[PDB]
Amino acid sequence: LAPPKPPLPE
Amino acid sequence: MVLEYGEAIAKFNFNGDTQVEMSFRKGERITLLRQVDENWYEGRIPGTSRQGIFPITYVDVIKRPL
Repeated sequence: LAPPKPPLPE
Repeated sequence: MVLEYGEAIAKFNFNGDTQVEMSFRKGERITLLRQVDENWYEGRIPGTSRQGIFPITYVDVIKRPL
């Protein structure tokens, strides 16, 4: 259980 | 551009899925090399070659990179 993974950087 | 590295302690377990991401477990101390974007740090495990990016929300920031 963890926060959602953000979209990767560019 | 960074003049002072920061540091953090992991507060969630993170499994990186790609080469650019650095996996870790809760409790690992991480040196913060730079903030990459709004959501990710680049960091490294002290005294090692583990280096890569991870989400800001997965760590407790002790010192921001300057």
